[PDB]
Amino acid sequence: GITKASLATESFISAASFQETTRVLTEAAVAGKRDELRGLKENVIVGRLIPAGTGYAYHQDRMRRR
Amino acid sequence: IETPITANFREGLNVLQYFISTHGARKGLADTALKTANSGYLTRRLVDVAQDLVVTEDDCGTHEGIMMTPVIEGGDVKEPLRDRVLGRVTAEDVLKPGTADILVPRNTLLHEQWCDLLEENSVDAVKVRSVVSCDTDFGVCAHCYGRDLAR
Amino acid sequence: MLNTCYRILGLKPTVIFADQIMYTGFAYAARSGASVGIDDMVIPEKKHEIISEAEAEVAEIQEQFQSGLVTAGERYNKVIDIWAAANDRVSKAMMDNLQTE
Amino acid sequence: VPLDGGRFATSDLNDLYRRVINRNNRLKRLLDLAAPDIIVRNEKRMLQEAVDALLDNGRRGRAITGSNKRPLKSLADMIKGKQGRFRQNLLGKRVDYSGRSVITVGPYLRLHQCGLPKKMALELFKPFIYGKLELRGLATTIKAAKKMVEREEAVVWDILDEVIREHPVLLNRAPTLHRLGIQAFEPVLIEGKAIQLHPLVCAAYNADFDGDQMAVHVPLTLEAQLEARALMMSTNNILSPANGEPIIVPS
Amino acid sequence: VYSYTEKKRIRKDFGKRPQVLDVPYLLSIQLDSFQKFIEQDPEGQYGLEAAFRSVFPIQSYSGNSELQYVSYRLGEPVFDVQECQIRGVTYSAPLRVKLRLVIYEREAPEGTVKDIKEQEVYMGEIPLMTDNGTFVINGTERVIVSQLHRSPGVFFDSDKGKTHSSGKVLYNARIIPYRGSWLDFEFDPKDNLFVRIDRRRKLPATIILRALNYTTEQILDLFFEKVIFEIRDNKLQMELVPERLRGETASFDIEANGKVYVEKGRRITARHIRQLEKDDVKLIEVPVEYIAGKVVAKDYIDESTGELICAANMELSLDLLAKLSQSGHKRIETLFTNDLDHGPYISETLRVDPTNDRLSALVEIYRMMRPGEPPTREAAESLFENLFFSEDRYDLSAVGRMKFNRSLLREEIEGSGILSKDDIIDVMKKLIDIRNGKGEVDDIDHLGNRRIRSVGEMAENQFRVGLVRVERAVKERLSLGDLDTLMPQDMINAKPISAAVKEFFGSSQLSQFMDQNNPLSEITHKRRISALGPGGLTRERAGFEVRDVHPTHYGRVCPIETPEGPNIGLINSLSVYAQTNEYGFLETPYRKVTDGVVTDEIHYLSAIEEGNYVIAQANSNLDEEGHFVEDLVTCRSKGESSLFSRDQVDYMDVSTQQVVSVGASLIPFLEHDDANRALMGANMQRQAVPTLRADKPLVGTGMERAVAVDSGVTAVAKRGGVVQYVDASRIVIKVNEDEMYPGEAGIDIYNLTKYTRSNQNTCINQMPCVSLGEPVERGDVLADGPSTDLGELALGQNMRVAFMPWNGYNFEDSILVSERVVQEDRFTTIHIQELACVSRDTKLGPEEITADIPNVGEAALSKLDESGIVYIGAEVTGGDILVGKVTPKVKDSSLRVPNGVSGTVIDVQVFTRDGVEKDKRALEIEEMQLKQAKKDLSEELQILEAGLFSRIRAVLVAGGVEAEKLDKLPRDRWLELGLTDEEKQNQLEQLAEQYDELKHEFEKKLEAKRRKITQGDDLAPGVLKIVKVYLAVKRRIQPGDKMAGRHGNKGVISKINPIEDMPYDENGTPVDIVLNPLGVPSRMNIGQILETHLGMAAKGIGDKINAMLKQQQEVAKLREFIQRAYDLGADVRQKVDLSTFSDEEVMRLAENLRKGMPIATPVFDGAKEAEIKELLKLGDLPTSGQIRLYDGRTGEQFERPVTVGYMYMLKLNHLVDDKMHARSTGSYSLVTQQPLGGKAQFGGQRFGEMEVWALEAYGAAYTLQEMLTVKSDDVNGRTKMYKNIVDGNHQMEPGMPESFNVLLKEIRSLGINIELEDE
Amino acid sequence: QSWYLLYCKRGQLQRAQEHLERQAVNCLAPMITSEPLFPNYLFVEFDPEVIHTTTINATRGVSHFVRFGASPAIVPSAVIHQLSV
RNA sequence: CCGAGAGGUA
DNA sequence: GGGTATTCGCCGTGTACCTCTCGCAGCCC
DNA sequence: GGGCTGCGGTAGCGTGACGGCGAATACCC
Ligand SMILES: [Mg+2]
Ligand SMILES: [Zn+2]
Repeated sequence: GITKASLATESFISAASFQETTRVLTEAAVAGKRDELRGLKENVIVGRLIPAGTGYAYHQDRMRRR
Repeated sequence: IETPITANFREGLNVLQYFISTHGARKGLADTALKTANSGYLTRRLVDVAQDLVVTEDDCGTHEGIMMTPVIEGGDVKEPLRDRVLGRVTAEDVLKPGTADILVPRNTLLHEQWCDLLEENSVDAVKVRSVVSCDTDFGVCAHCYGRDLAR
Repeated sequence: MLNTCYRILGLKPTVIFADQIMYTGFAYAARSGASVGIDDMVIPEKKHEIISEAEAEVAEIQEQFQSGLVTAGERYNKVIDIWAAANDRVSKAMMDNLQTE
Repeated sequence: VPLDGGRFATSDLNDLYRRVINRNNRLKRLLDLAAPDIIVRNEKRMLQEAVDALLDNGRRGRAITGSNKRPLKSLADMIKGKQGRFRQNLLGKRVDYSGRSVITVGPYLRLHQCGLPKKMALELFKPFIYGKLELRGLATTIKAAKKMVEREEAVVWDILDEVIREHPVLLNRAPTLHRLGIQAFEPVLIEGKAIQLHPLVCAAYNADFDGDQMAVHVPLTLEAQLEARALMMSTNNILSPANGEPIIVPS
Repeated sequence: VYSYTEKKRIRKDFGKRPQVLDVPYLLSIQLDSFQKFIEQDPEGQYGLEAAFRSVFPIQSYSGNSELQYVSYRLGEPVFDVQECQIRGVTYSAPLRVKLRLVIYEREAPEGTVKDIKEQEVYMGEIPLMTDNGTFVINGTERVIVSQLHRSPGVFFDSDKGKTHSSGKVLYNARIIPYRGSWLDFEFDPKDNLFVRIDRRRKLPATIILRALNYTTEQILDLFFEKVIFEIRDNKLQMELVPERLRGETASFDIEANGKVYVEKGRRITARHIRQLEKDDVKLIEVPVEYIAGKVVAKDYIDESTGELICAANMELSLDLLAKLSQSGHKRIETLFTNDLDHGPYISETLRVDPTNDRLSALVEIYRMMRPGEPPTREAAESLFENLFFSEDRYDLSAVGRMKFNRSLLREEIEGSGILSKDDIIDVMKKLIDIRNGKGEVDDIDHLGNRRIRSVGEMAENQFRVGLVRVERAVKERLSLGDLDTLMPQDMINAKPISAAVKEFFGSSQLSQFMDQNNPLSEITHKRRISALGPGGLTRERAGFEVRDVHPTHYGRVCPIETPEGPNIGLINSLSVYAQTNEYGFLETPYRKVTDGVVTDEIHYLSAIEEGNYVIAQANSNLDEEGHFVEDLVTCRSKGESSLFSRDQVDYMDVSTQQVVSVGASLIPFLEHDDANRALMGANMQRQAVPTLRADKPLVGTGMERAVAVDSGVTAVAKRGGVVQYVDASRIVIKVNEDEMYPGEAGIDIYNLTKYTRSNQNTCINQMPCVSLGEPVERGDVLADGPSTDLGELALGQNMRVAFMPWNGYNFEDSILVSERVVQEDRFTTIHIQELACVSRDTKLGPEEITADIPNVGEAALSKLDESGIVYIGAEVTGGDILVGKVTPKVKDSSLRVPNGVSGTVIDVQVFTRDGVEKDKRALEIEEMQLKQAKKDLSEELQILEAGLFSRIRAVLVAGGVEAEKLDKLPRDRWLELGLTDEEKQNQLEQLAEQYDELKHEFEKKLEAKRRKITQGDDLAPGVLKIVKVYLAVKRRIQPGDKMAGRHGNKGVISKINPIEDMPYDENGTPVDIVLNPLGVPSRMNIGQILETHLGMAAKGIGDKINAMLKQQQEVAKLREFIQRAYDLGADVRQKVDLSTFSDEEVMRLAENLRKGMPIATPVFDGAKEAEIKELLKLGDLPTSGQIRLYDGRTGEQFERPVTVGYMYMLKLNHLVDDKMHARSTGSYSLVTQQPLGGKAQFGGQRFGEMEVWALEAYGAAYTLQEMLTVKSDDVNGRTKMYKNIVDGNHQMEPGMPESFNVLLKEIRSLGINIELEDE
Repeated sequence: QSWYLLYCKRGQLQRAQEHLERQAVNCLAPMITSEPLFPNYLFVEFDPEVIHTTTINATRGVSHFVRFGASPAIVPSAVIHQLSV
């Protein structure tokens, strides 16, 4: 279901901007999880270009130049 | 209530009829003013489950897609096929209903001209590409979505 | 109309034609003088006889209820059915009396 | 920070940290003095509950409180909830170069432009006017230009009509539900104090005129002016994205 | 006959039904409640005497001293209400309580005390109520709103569906005390009975029976009836009363008297019960399989061996019968456990019970209640005997005992406040009966089950909290008391009572700030019934049914005036005629109907009485005798509106206004509006601003008079008589002799309240509406308040409105307004702003209020005086300087006018702490206020002395009269003329005592007012002097304001047209305001059209009278036309007696009618349509209500004639230059570097979450990037961006938001290591 | 009569000990030399049948018992003996 | 310029 | 020993704005 | 005057939301 599916994501900021932050941050902390940003709300949190709209060319460029 | 409100608004409502009317209208105001919270929380859960999915290819390279038929509950045919297969790219090439003809090819967007040539031939159901059958890792390819819808 | 203009002639004639639609609609609605009065809501002449026929029908059903011929749920169902039928007849009376007066 | 007066309105975290440090100093002194077992068990237990109350208050039995019976807000309550950092300061932010007023009709407009008052226009476009005033040569420093627009002389209105001209703004009705509730217009200056909004566009915003209010936002940079003209302009949103039906239907 | 301001402008009153009961005083809830709280009422109920007779006499724990009570009193307030609002003190009274300490010797329960002492001690100050129903708490004027809460007494609630997920109903039963512990009984799906106390853990309920010293056999005696098995000749026969076989299957052979009655297999019918009762069948022989499932009732022991056979509540088997049969117990009592009716719920609960005796029952209850601490005999017994059974901590009140005896069908209604054994047992029995089928549940929305708290009850409960704290303090001091060296203020303390009662009147959920912008809004915030508050439900949780209207609201709560939004139906407003019951319920009037003739006697009912009777409808046609003219009439029996016979009814509704409230019965043509638009219309009608020129609704309901009088905004005359003097400041009324006291010669001096601040920054102002030398009667009005016109109620103004689309400028709900509306200042309202400037005491030195300011010039000090404060009357704009205040570092911290406002300084008040010396303007205003007070007390003395000397002239007409010798020596010695030894010399002595009392009182009040001005005022600790400046902006009307009618037709005024472009009719007059017809078919508020046509007819009569009086005619033709205008049509109540208006009161009436003849269209008995047409035929207007209109632009006719009329349109206080705001770069917050929020803080717009999702929905990646990084948060980004803009380079250097680094430090300040990885 | 611990209110150990001396409850708190050697802790001796723990908890100056769980802590008599310094 | 309480607009 | 099945206890419950008051007393150290 | 601190008392205050879901545990093998 949609709230169990958005809280079970491979990106803990996406699952922490949404409902309960305690459960998700302890799960991510004891798992040692890492957030390869790669979505819209991680980049709205961290303050950069959205990887969808005009910023999709910027993220193509950055993903190409690694 | 077994006794109706026989008076309209041009004639005057008396007291009891207006009080029954206020039952019926207070229920509607309470429903809207409490319904809006669930509507907003539904939009929040939906944009946080979506949140990631970006059109990131041009063809996933598949042949699978759902079978769009017109929907029929048991009364007259409710939503026609031209409402469901308007601007969605077909999965395999639709056979013309006569015999084994290539009526439309297998990767054509069905805009209004194609849908009119579908309605003239009375096409049964179209196997069309759906987003849930898209083979793209981390996103949806450009054909399995469909038409832009405002472009 | 605006949808067929957008499908045939594209975006720019549809934008300028949406504006010209809005301008000519406002201008001739101003020239129309389309008010609303108390006389515009035409009461059906057949409305009072429909209500009296429904009152005679509920009188028959309650006279059966005093003599116990029918059940209570069937009485409630018969009263809601005749008031739904009388409501539809009053709506058809006023709708003829407005749509072709 | 102190409020208006002579006393300091202290935060809740200072109460939590000050309690943990008071208890920790007491526990160090008791382990200096070699108190018996039950004293240092209560002392370490009060420190445990103090730390557990600092981190996530109220997850243990009934939450501590300073004034008056309301519990005080801890670190996890600075993160979680509707008013944490995610939902209140990182996903939604308060925004400069922005304005807000009551809307009204103005049916003379073309549907790519909206009316915008002169007072709001001179307040939202203060840096562009400052650039034009030191670029034409009517103000040497920036203090001279700020005095000029604080006085509102006769020459800054031509400057304002020369910063408006091809610069879109984002109008926004306050319950934005879908993407047609943020649309970009070109301003036309209004003698008045009310945003004049083209009527057809109202059916997109769900905006009647019974007391509604809208916010204006200014695209500062150049890529944002081009995004307002090329993606978010009101001429570009004539079909609803939910279907194929036109959203600029005459109401 | 009429009073003299009734003959000024008598409103044409439609309305056919004769009213029998006039409208009660609309503020009687607040006033009767608080008059109950403070009143010297012997026999103790209710009031402060109940509090003192509960808490006193205090005796300590055998300390041989017992402080007792005598009497209490409230002294004068030291500050009258006006100077109390000005200065900021509470409007309170000191509570002088006499206390009598008597102190005993050793061994004196009966012995005489060794010493007494007694004094009038001082505890607290209680805030008195102003005469209009308001408090003045700290300068501001607040209102306590009456709560609506669940009554004390038992409630049988069901919760039928949601629990158990199996469709099995439960049945709980809550005994709600007024004060104390809550006791609930509840079933569980295993059909076992459970008790819980105060929503704690769940105990099986019969343990509370085992706590009341009941053994198991007594409990089984209570909840079960016995079936008797007699050991007999064979197989242990049965006594069988045939009632017990009702509806069960015959398991065995039913035979007796040598005759087979009922065989095995068929169910036992009631005919078989009749056969067994006719055949007299009691004793029948049973098989052994019948007793093999039954349960024993009492205990039995084997007699010879001396041990137990079976315990009570034990099921029986065959070997158990072999045990008990051989012992010698011949009678066997079994429990009849009927599966249909008489269920075995108590017995199975006894099987669940882990306890056996009373002591273990109390130990288990004590382990439930206060867990952990070791249960003891004394501790558990004291706990359970003070849970419900002591007068201290558990008290069902009189309301609770009435509901408790009424829900159990007891006979009595008065009893003791505590419970007993029998009460708990009766609640359990009624709950079991409801489970069995007989009796039913109660609903919670039923207003017979829903009490009202009011001001006196809530303040009395808080005062009782303060008194039990002060009695615990008195018990503290007395056992430590040494005698005789203390007198009763070392024991008692005025601090906790004052602290508690100011806690309630200051910071509570119901003592709230008064909506004061309107006489309607004052009088409908005082009549408010809130479901919220302490002990009630909350806004964000519940619910659906408590937000909904229940059929007991008819005549108690308004159905349609409830605020839309988050709290709908929690903030109900009280009806027009609804009083409050003695117990606090809502009782409404009805007319007692003994037989066919409906009697004019009234009789009040509540909802637990309205159900039993049959109550008629307000408008049912009855002619000349009270007989219902039909043989059948619509009534309502038990909340069900149904049609009943002519002669069955017991009550009738009193009047047809009585369903709705005083907000929504001012709406004419209410019965034609929809319910939704009547709700929006009443809720906006509360919000109207008072215009500068008040203007008399042409289409009113006649309830304007009662609202404008009963809300105390007009200066209603106390004693009638003749006007002696009228000024805009004061009105001096000479009193007629019949209403005038023998001593205290006396003339009434009404001080009017001129231009001052309301609570919503509007202007409350009173203007005299009586001339000089004009008769007024008692109860008549003298000064018109805000939004009043000759004693009526004028919220908005009446304007000529056309219904048509006009070139799109009134598109959705907008409103297009001529220039004649804005030229006449006929909405130009007056707002007043208070602005404070405070000289606080800071380090390095205080802050001066000097004139000299660093870094100003002549343009600052040109408006500021010798002392620095602005002059009175100086027109200021934004960015000006009002009070010069400097801070030595020296930095400018002067008071400056806020951005965007203008105005005129109407008043400057200066408050100074006693000890800080005075700048010279403080002495100027001090001497001005001093001379003003000396002048006004001299005016009181001189004008009252003029009235006293006029009475001396009136008495000296006879009795040795000396006419010429009267005025030879002056007016002081008229007592020493010739007069005999009679009561006229007594009356001269009376007036001499009056004047000498006036001399002494004038001197002492003059000197005391000198002291009360000259002293320093109580300020905050840290502030030295506070200068308050009162601006008064005058806001006109402009594109963007909000106007609305009374029907729910909202509008934002869009274009302010010139006069020429307006749609003019062929007579030449432009129309004033154009509305839009498209709102009317959808929003089904058709009442605004009938208001439009009837207002058109009203101004048609006004134009006709204006022609007959301008083109001036002798008064015969005017009185003939006025008589035709007041007769007009059907059978009405008004007619007029017009030929008794002395040939001048016709003319003054016709002077006050030339702006339009005012028409009362009452609420549900209003004007019919044929009377609107007939009144439009009396005026020379077209009958359809519609005139052909030309266009001002093109000069050519609008096709299809349009509607023009007069609608009463209001200006709501949502003005556009309080909403307009913009921010480029202002101040920034501190914890997260984002802009501030609001308008008073110069802050920017919250670009919230759904706007971010809307920008993600487009491709706006760069717009969003500057929307959350540069414009909002990143400090390096925004300073580089401001410099990049002003260089001419639109380019952002983004960086990282600061609030995300705040997030990193708050997450990292846990045990969490969050980082930022590789480049 | 078994020994319990009481945490008193801060800076009210004198008043708490005064009220518990007016009751029949033994108090014990070491004075260091004059401030107490321990903080607001205090040792009481009573019996829960003679004077109940709720009456002890509702005494002027007593904040709470050292509980650790449901029931208040019994401190052993070797500890109370070894506070005889 | 942070929190709480009350009220209101859409 | 583990399989149902009940109970407990944590999650969540719309957006934007406007106005107002009120925000430590006790205090024995 | 002051540090600090969670109530003020020789107890009991609490009491009008509702659902979903997952772990903890009870009852019955
Ligand atoms: Mg609206
Ligand atoms: Zn695909």
